[PDB]
Amino acid sequence: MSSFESVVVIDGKGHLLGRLASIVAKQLLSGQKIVVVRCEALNISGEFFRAKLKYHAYLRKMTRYNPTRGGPFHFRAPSRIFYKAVRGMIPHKTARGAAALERLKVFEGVPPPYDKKKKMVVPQALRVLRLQPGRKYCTVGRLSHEVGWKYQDVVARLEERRKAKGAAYYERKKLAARQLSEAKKAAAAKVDPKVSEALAAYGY
Amino acid sequence: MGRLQEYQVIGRHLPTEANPNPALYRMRIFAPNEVVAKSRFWYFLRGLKKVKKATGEIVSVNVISEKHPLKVKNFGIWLRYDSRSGTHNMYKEYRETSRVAAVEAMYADMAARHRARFRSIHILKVVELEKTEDVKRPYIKQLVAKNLSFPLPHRVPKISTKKIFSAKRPSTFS
Amino acid sequence: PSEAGHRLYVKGRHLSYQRGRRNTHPKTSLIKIEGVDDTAAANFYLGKRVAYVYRAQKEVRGTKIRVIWGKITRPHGNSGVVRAKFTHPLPARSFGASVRIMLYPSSI
Amino acid sequence: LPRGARTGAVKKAWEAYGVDAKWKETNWAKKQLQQERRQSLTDFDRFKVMRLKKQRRFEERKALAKI
Amino acid sequence: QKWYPAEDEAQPKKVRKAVRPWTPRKSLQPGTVLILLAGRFRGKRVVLLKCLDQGVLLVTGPFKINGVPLRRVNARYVIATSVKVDLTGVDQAKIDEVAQPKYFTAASEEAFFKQGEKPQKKPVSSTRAADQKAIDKALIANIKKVDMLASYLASSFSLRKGDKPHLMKF
RNA sequence: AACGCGACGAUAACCCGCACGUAGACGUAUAAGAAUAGGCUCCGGCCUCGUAUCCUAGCAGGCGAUUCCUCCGCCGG
Repeated sequence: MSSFESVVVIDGKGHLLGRLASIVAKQLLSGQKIVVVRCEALNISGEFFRAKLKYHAYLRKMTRYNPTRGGPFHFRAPSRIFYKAVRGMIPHKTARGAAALERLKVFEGVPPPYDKKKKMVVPQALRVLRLQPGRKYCTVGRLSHEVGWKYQDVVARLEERRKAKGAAYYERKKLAARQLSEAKKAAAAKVDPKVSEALAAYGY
Repeated sequence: MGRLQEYQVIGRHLPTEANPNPALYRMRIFAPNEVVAKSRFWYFLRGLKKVKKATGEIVSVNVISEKHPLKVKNFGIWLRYDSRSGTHNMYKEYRETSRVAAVEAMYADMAARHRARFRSIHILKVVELEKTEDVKRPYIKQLVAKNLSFPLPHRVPKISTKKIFSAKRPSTFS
Repeated sequence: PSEAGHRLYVKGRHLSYQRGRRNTHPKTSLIKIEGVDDTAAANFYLGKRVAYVYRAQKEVRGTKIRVIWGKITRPHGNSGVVRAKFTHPLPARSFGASVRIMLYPSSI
Repeated sequence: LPRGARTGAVKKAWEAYGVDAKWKETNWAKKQLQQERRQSLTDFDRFKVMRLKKQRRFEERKALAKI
Repeated sequence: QKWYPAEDEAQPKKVRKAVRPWTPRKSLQPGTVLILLAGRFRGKRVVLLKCLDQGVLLVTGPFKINGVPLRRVNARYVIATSVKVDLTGVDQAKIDEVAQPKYFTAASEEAFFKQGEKPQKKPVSSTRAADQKAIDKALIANIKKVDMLASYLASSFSLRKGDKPHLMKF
C-alpha cells in the first residue's frame, strides 16, 4: 500500500513481460531500487511462434557498414530481454533516465545474495491474475534458448541446487514454528491472566 | 444512455379555429432526461404524421416507474435497427428488474454485438413475459431452470491498484 | 538504551514538477507521501510543513545540511499525490529524492 | 429458503436459523473484530500494548529456551 | 505630539479589525496529554494546564517525570491525545499566576571584555523552581493512580514502519 | 567489449613539511518451493486480506539501586 523500501526484489516467475516492465519503470523513476530475479521464468502472452516471429524480425534489423558500432545489439539472454523492455519505457538519452537504469538489476535465476531475501510479487502483472484461462502464453527462457542463449542448463542445474537447500531450510523453519507454538501454550499458564485479558481486548 | 428513464409524452397539434380540439397523441420514450424525451417525441411524430414542433405543442410529460423494481422479470424486446444494408427486426431477451434496465442492456448489447448506435435503434415493443415457458432464448432459459446453483471458479482478488508490491502470492478460490 | 527511532515526519518522494506534455512549471512540485492512496487520505496532509534536506560539501553554519521548507497546498490526481509549494523551487536533480512531511500545523 | 421470498419470509428464516449467531463464530468475523480493535487503539492504548507484549514475550522466550 | 510633522508622512486610515478571543479546539481541554512536535522538546509527552490567549497553551511535564518545565507552546504545534489525567488537587491560583504573560517574557570594563564570549547558561530561578514544585506535587500523585501513565509520559513519541498518521487516532 | 569479468605472481613500510573532514539512510527489520478447475498443516485444523510478523519505554536516551538469566555485540574454537 504505497510502501517505501530500501531494495525490493521481485520474483519474475509467472509475470507478464511488459506489464512488469511498466510497473518497474515507474518505480525506478520515482526513486525506488529494483532487483528482478528469475527473468527466464517470465511470461509473454500470445503464442510462442508470435514471440519467435517478433525476435527474428528484431534479429533482421542491423546496420550496414559494421554491426560493432551503431548496430542494434541483439541480446539473447532472458535478463537483457527484460532490460530492453524496461529501457524502452525510460528516457535513457537523458541523465535522469540513465540514473533510473542504474537503479535496476536483472538476473537469470536467483543468485546467492538474493535467495536469502524475500522476493515480492506484483499482482498487476501476474499471469494467473491477468490472463484469460483459455489463452496461450510462452516463456522467455524457452524463447531465449531457441535464439542463442547457451546457459539454460547451467541455470536449471543451479536452480535445482537452490531448491534442495531451500527444502532443508523449510524443515528447520517448520521445526521453529513447532517450538514457538509449544512455548506459547506452555508460557500461557504463568503469563498473569490480567495481562492476557487486556491484550485480547486490545486486539493482541 | 446513462441513467435512462421512461417518460410518457402527450402531444398534439396546435388548436385551430377550423379544427378545434386536436388528436392528442401519446408515445412512451426512453430518454436520459426530459429535454431529449420531448425532442425524440417530435422526431418520431413528424416521421409518422404531418405535425411538427412549430405547429404543435407538448401537452404533458410524466415519468413512469416500475411497479416492482425488486422482483426479477424476464423481458422480451422487439427492436428494429438500421445497418449499412437496411432495416432488420430482432427479438432479444434480457433478465432484469426494470424496463429501463431492459433497454439499458439492449443498447449495450446492440452496440457491442452489432455496432449499432442510438439513432439507428427503434425500440418497437418492450414486453414482460408474465408467465414463464414463454421464454424462447437459450441463454435466458438456462437461468430460469430449476434449482439453479453454480460455483464461481477463478475469482481474482480485489487488490488495491496503489499496492504495487505484495509479499504472498494471491489465491483465486474465493 | 532506548533502541528507538526519532522520526516525527512522514516519508515522501519528489516525483516531478507540475507539467503538461512540453511545459513544466517549477514553482509547484508533486510529492508522493508514503501511505496515501486517495484524495481523502491526502486531505489530512494539506497545509503541512514540508522539508527537503540535503548535503552541501561545505560547512556554512557549522553543519553541512541545508534545508528547503515548503507546504502542501492541494491534492493532485486520484492516486494520493499532493502538490506542494516551496520558498525556492526544488532543483530538478532531486526528482526521486526523499522529502519529509511534518505533522505540524496540527488540527488533531 | 424459497425462491423469491419477500422480506418477511427471509427475516423469519434468519431468526429461526440464527445466522447472526453463526456469523459471529466464523473465522472471518473474528478477523474483522480483531482488525476493528486495531484502529480503536489510542496512543496511550498502543503504549500499553507494547508494554504487555514485552511482559508476555518474557515468558515465551523463557519457555522457548527451556524447549 | 512634540514635533510638527516635518515630512509628508501620512497617518493611516482607521483599520476596522477588532481583536476577538481565540476559541480553541474541542480536544484542548485542561489535563489533556499533548505531544510536542517541534522545539528542543520535540516528541515529548506533556500535559496541558491552561489554554492561554492567541493560540498558545500553558504546559508542564511534569518536570519530575519527563523533564519539560512550565512552558508555553503553540496550539498548532501539538498533537492532542485522548488520555486525560485528573486535575483535582492542583492549585488553580498558581496556574493563574504563571499564566500572566510577564512570567515567561521577563558600557564598562566588563562590557568590553566579554565581547565574543559565549555567555554562561543561567541557573534556574528559585521562584520558577518553587512554582514548578507547587504544581506538580498534586499532578504526580494523580498521575501515579492510573496504571502505566507515568511511564507513558516519560517515553517519547516516534513513528515506525507502517504508522500512517492519517488513519492513526491519538 | 581498448569505459565487460575472473584466477594468479611480485609491490610502496619509513622519515621531513602541510590541505580538508551521498541520483538522496532515518527500524533504510522479514529466504520455502509449488499449484491457481487449488493449497498449507501441530494431523486438531486453516487459506479473500501483509489491515501480517519481529523489534520499539530510559540525558540523541544519564547515575545509583531493587530485581532478573532475556536479548545484543566483539574475539577465538
